[PDB]
Amino acid sequence: ERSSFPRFYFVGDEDLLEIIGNSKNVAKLQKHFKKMFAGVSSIILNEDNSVVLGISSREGEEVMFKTPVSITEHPKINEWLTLVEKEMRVTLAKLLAESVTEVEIFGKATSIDPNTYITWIDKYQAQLVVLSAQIAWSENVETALSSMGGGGDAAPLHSVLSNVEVTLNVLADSVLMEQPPLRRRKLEHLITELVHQRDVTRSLIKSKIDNAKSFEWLSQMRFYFDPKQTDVLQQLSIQMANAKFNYGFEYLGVQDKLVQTPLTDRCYLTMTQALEARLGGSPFGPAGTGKTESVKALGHQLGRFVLVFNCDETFDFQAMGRIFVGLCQVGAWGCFDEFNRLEERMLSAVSQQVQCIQEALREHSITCELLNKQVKVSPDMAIFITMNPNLPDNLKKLFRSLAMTKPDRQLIAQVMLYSQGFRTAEVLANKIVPFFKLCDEQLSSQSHYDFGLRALKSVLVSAGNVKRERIQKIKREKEERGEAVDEGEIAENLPEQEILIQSVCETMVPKLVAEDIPLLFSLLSDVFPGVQYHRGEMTALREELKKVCQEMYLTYGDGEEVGGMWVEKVLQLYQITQINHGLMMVGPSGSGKSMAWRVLLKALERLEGVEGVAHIIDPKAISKDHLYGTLDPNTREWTDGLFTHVLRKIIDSVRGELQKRQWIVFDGDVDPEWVENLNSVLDDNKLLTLPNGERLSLPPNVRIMFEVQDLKYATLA
Amino acid sequence: LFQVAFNRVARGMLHQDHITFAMLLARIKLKGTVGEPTYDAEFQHFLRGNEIVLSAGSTPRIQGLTVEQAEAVVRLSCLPAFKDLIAKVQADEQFGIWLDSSSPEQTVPYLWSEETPATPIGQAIHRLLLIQAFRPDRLLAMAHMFVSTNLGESFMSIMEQPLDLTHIVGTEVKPNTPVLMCSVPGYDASGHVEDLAAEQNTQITSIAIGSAEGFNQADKAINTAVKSGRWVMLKNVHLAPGWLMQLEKKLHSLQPHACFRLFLTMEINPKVPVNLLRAGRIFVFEPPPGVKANMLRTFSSIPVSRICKSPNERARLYFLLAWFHAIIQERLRYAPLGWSKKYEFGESDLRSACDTVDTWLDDTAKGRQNISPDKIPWSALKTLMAQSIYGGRVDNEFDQRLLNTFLERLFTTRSFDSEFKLACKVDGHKDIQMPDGIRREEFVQWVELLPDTQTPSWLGLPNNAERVLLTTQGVDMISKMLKMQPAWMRTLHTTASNWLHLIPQTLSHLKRTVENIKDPLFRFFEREVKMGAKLLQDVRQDLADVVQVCEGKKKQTNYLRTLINELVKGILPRSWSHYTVPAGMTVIQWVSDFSERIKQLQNISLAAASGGAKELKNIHVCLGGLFVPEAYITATRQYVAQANSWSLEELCLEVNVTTSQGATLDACSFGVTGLKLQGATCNNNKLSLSNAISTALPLTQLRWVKQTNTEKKASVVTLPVYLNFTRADLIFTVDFEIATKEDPRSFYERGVAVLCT
Amino acid sequence: DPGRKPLSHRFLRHVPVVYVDYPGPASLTQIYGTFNRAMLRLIPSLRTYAEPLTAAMVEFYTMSQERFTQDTQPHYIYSPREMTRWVRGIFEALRPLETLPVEGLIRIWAHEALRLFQDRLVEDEERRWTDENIDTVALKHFPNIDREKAMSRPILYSNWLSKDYIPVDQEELRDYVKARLKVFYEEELDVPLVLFNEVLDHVLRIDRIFRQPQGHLLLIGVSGAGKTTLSRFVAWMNGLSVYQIKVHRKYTGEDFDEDLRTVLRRSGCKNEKIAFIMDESNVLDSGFLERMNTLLANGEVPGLFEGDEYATLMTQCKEGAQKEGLMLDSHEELYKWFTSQVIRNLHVVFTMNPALFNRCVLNWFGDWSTEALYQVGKEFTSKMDLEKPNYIVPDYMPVVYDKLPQPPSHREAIVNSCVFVHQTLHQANARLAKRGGRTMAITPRHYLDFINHYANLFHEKRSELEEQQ
Ligand SMILES: Nc1ncnc2c1ncn2[C@@H]1O[C@H](COP(=O)(O)OP(=O)(O)OP(=O)(O)O)[C@@H](O)[C@H]1O
Ligand SMILES: Nc1ncnc2c1ncn2[C@@H]1O[C@H](COP(=O)(O)OP(=O)(O)O)[C@@H](O)[C@H]1O
Ligand SMILES: Nc1ncnc2c1ncn2[C@@H]1O[C@H](COP(=O)(O)OP(=O)(O)O)[C@@H](O)[C@H]1O
Repeated sequence: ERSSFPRFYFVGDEDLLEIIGNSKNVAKLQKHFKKMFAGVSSIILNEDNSVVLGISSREGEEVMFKTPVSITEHPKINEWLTLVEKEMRVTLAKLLAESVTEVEIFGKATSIDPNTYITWIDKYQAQLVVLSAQIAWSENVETALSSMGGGGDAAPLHSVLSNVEVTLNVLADSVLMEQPPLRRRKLEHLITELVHQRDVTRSLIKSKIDNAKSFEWLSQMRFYFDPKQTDVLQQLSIQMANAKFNYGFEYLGVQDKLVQTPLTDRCYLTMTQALEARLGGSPFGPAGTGKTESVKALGHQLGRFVLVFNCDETFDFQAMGRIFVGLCQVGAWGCFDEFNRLEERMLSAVSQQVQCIQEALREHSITCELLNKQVKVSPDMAIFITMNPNLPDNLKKLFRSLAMTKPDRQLIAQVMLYSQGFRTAEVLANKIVPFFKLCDEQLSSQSHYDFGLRALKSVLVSAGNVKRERIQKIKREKEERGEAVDEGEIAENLPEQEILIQSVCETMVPKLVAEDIPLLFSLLSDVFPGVQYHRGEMTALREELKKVCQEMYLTYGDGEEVGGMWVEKVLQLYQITQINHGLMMVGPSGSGKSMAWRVLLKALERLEGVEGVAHIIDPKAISKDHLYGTLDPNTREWTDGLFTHVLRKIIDSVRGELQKRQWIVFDGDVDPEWVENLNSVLDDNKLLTLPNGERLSLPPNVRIMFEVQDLKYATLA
Repeated sequence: LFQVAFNRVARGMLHQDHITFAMLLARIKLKGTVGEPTYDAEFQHFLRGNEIVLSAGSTPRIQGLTVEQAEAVVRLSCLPAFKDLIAKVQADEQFGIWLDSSSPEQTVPYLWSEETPATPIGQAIHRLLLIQAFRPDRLLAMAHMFVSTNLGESFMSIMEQPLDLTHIVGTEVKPNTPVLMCSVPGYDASGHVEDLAAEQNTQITSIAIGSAEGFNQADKAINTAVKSGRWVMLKNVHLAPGWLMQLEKKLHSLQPHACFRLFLTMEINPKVPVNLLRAGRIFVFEPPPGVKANMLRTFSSIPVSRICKSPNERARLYFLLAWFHAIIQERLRYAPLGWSKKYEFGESDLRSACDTVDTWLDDTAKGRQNISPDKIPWSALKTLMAQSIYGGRVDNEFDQRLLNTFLERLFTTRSFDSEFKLACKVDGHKDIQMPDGIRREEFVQWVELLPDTQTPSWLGLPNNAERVLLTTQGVDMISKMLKMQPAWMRTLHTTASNWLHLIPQTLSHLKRTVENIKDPLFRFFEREVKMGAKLLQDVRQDLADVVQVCEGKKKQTNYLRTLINELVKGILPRSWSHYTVPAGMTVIQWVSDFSERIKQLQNISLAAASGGAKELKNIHVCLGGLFVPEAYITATRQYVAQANSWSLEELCLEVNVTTSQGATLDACSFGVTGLKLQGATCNNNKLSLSNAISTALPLTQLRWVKQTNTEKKASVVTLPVYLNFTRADLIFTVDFEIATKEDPRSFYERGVAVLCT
Repeated sequence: DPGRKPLSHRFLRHVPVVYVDYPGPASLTQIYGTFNRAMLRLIPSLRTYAEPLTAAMVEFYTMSQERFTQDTQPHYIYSPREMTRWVRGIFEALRPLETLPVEGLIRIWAHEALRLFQDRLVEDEERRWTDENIDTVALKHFPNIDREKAMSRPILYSNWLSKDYIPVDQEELRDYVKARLKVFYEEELDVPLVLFNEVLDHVLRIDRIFRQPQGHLLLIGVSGAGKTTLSRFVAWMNGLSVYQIKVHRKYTGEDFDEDLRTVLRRSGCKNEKIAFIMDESNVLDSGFLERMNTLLANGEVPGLFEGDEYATLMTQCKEGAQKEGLMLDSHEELYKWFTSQVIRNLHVVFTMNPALFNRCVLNWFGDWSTEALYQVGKEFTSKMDLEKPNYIVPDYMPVVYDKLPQPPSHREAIVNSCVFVHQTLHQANARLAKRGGRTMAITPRHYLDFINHYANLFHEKRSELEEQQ
């Protein structure tokens, strides 16, 4: 059973036995589909649950099959799983062909109708719209170069650059106005992709390239689609420099895309040559510079699915070996995280394993012995190992290297800011990145501080959302007073330095200690001179706070007055609850936390009219198994844990608690043992997973809230 | 006894340690003979000169003598035999010519004054002291000459000869003993023993060590060969230290056949168990340090069939690749100058480069006998060898710039002209010439007929690079021999007392004020003062604990135990080192450096107390003195931005190197002292290449000006600024305008840089 | 203190903490003056001396606390628990007896002062200072006493000879202990024991601790000094069953816990008293140390008995209660009865070289002193004829043995030489330690081996030569 459909080599042997037991249950396989695929979260089925209609993602975006596979005709689990994979590949290829036709109709046009562009974008998935954009742009530039090849010929490359420019203006207009978040992500991926295409086209026009075989064009990745090819898998060929690969045609759901940094394209070139030379790459460098992320993005662009083995105490050996042999069978990629953190004997064992597999790969340039099994290594198999300065001696001669010492932060902060519809994106990026360089150094160091590149990306996202909310509010005001509404007119007269300052305030000022606040203000004065941001007080909420403090005997004050700082902290708590579904009120014991959140809950209930119900749970007092729930060794029955119990109670909405506001205050210390299962909620997924397989979605009213005294053992994740 | 001891020991050491061991045997035989005196004073000073502390007033600044030369002169003059050294140096006129002589150790002048004639070994050691004081670059050669004087000139005459491994395997090694061949990375010693087994007509089994099946084959072959008497050979056994310990145990209780021999081809890594190193005869193989030998090795490695393919231009491309690879690899040996850190430019890079050239030239010349030089995909090769290969390991930006300079100078269509210069002014006006041949045989002949007189200019470094390398090797000699030679409690008390005396007592904190908190320079300087105060108090309390333990009034706690042990062995204490420090700096120079840092911080604290931030702006700090100097440059940036209400990103740094006396304190200008230029001389803010090892910049002025948004002139160059000589940390980059007729590519190749200290 | 982790600041925020320290000297004065008056109510003729007895006891306790600080040695802690143990000892002595003059009382008081405040001392001048302080304070508070009788130096208290716990002469005690040794040799293992005064004092100390309930004593001293042998001696002489855990490299925690369960069930169910002798060699893990800490504190460890072991333990407890005459059904009452049985019947003794300290009794065996070594020398070099008529007394004698006769005979001089050779071995090892070189601890097992080698060599060579003679 294991050899056929090797995709469940990823899932555990006990989980394999679970799948064999639940073979006559398709509704219990969703966890396994989560495990073995990239972004697939569940297969869409009809009410009969006898034919699989399509697949979905964690984000809810779903793919419909051209020819659905009837499980009744193929009762064997492996047969219809293989049919599902083959049909998902075929459907992805056909949808890609359709979308590429649509865009090449859209391309080579003087102007783009926003309605048609938005319609096409909604028609296909994020990965497919980005890939069709890339195929169309590559074919256009190749055709322009072929026309230019006459020698000193006039340039239609100017025309291609103009087409990309007008499409970019279309996207910068569209992202500005309110959109569904999924289409927002599609637009962001498309705009960053097109910014990269514009910059490479500008490089081409500056270098005055004339020949389609000139190496300057050869270096940049080229996408060739061949619709005439009978095999749908090979129709797309992605080629960079000498190397050429086929598209994996595996579903990615929706993924965070990269800005395609000069360092990122350098890494793309080095890795692509390495796999062309039939050996993996080891992009070492300090942690947090996008090494793992760059490998993931490269695998995603190829259409292949990456396994990020995080190498820490949680790292295993038997599970790693089985998922490794599965990697070898299927052909998916595998990117180890920090390797120097492994145990020395652990390190030697995995090093010998990957050395054997790599020798098999160079032999294929064909089976190798894994767990006493000969495994036909797929030629598409790739292994990457990031490091934090080295590579074991048995691997130095098998793997290339690269120093991702410093990703270009200015380019990232400019591309992402432009992706949020910001005008003057370059100025704002060149201001914000040195500011975050200042923050990581001049500020007093703390454990909870994080001025990494990811924090910068999050601040940019928050600023984009703030700008959207401001334009929505101004549109409402203009509708009330007058009727002259024009999105571009509002945007032009909309300051953006103030927006960035407000975003950085709302995200970073709360994390500051009582001394770093003047330092942050001085840094804002230095980098963004003359521009200041004053948070608009919530006067109704301030009055509710005063009344609640009177009712609770607590003290109240405004700013300088006694209790002013506590009041400000309560207001920041409210803002974070507005903009985040997960919170942590860090502070030394007896600082403000319990009283602050209680007072805010009561004032909110007395203001908005929504009842406030809190489930104060101490995580350490109860055992971890009892916190989330116990597993029956025989019947697998779910004795839902305390947190699982309260979440299920709120979900069932027996007494209208969905209308009520629910705060799950996790008073107590925090460690990376229980919070590992709760990390699946604090992300944008906002869903809880359980070891039986049933998954519960967090209702919007539920606010997960951690009242902790200190973060010496809180994971930065 | 002495000869066989050296010729059996040095056969298993690094080539640099041969002279160390020979000089140790020289000391032994000097003590063994009775006629010669003890020479305790001479050897003690020859090993402990640099520990004697001097003063600025102690240096008379004698004409024709550098500063360090003056220090060495006076330090030798402290000895009674060299008391009149200064008088003879100033009186002599022939001294100036001998000082810069090519080989001054051969004709060492008679300067030391004595009442009675000395033995030849005594004159040899006096001249050793003279060479160490004056021309330490020649100290390796002078130690060679001293050993030749003492144990005979032909004492070493064996190590130059190829290792006669036939006579060493036939006898003088027991069949139970394993033969150990520990070769440095980038080399394999398997060839020599394959030729041996061939010439002895001995059937040898060659097993590699890669996995468990390798272990099984190795054990089976050992079990067969122990009785059959044949030879067995294992490759890269450093991969399995535990299995190697097991093999040690297996062989220990195992009688072999007379003809049985066990060879373990190995790599030199500390992962090898100590027990085998003790239980087997070791042999060290190092590749010959030569550009010509490197090219020969490269061409021998590459099969002749591959290099002679359909495009006749392939041979020239392969020769250029081999030359570039040799240039990089032999630049590696000059680590501070040729690079900033030792990269692994091993054979894998060259093999991948060969494959890259092969596939690209197959692409461009689709089965054509000849292909035009302009059609050569020069940009493809340059880009790949600049980014993918030879560039992946390159992390520093400036090392990448240097690699780009080499690739653009070599890889071009211009190489295929008969007048192409692979190097320029290697000696005088002479320069190397690209061979005019088109076949591999011609290039191999040309490299074989190389002048065999490689200087640093051959591979692009200044000719003083060899002198610096020899000085480093001599200092390594001194350190190793010092390592090779209760009372330790009393001496630790004495040295701890000395350090407590020399280190400054206490450092005052800065007074916080709201206007002072606003200023960024005040914030940075108060952070620096706090760090200095905390570390100073830590070290003072640690030394107080140490000295009280020396008088017995306190007992050695575990932390105090580790601290005392580390002080005993001279290793820098971990709790004492919180700021970035050169890797090999020993505790005494660390204490001197820390004393200087606290003196500087005391000066800045006094200046701040006297005035405020406005006076704190005009303090000429030295970037080395500050614990974090890039913090200082960023503080200057923030200060000027705050004073003139500009953005930080729209500011750029301009450098105005002027005299300290002739300096202008502009509101945008900050004084920085102690900067030194490696490989160049700056006059009126103009770069000029020179052979001086280090030019002291009298006072560097850092001025912040708004971004002019104008493209930089081709005459300006970006100079990396490192804190220390190892060049592992980058502070910032300056931009200097080079003088006329100068090539920025040469500046990149000669590794010109600014050092904080 | 070790093993005590400060609680979370969140918890400290709630609970007020009040510091309960060692009572002040006046507080102790009253606290134990009440006890002393209640005790001396036994003998009315001595009731007027109760208050000055408390004053002297408090003064001595404060001197010992102020002089023997914990910094010098980890076990130099004196709590009011020691004073309570002092009063309890004086009471246990005075109970079976009906009358005593003041001198007998002060002899008992000084005996308990020696057994509590001096038995734990490592260095000898500390013991001399303790004896001097005891004599001085007995003089100050109790002036009208015959100091010769009250604090006569051989303060040896035993009950093996008399019916009661009256003082015992060291010579008569030596005769009795010799007879009991003869029985020990005849029945148990046979090795020679020479009875220096140190063995007399130490056997008395071990027996005193054994006889009391919850008896736990800390046998700290250099290896080979006789700690485990004296322990087995007192165990057999007192009826107690000696038990040491057979420990080797395989001996993990589970085997230790199984042995723990065996000894616990034997001393809590069968009402069989067991002397548990334990050594640092038997402690392969600090887990053993914490388990014994719990056993010594609570009298029983809950972590030993669970599940099937719990059921078997309760079955045994029910059977033992039925045999004894107590009828208990539930598991809790039987558990409490078994805990009482263990705490009354089990005695653990720990051999070495702030909870256990001040919750146990630490006796500093140390090494054999000059007197002991010299008695060793004579007793085992008694057989061979080390008697030379030609011997001439030297004008100067190194006099390594203080009590050597003024004319040294030949045998006395040679045994003095042997004691000197041991002393010089100690001095050489100390010098090697001072210079920092590796040293090796010189034990009396070395002395015994030296004497045995001497006997073998002397016998063999004298035999061959005399055979020629
Ligand atoms: N606005 C206020 N005015 C007056 N007293 C206040 C105010 N807010 C809190 N307090 C008091 O300060 C203390 C803080 O109580 P609370 O339980 O909220 O602390 P905490 O910071 O959550 O503590 P911990 O981290 O230990 O759980 C209480 O004594 C509370 O009465
Ligand atoms: N090419 C890129 N484009 C945009 N953001 C990036 C890029 N590379 C890294 N980042 C950001 O920097 C962070 C680095 O994360 P990670 O992949 O863990 O770095 P590393 O691989 O060095 O550990 C990411 O969270 C991401 O937000
Ligand atoms: N008073 C004594 N007379 C003779 N031998 C003794 C005496 N005390 C101890 N020994 C010897 O010491 C040896 C073992 O001592 P031991 O009790 O094991 O020391 P420890 O208990 O300190 O480890 C025994 O063989 C015994 O003969």
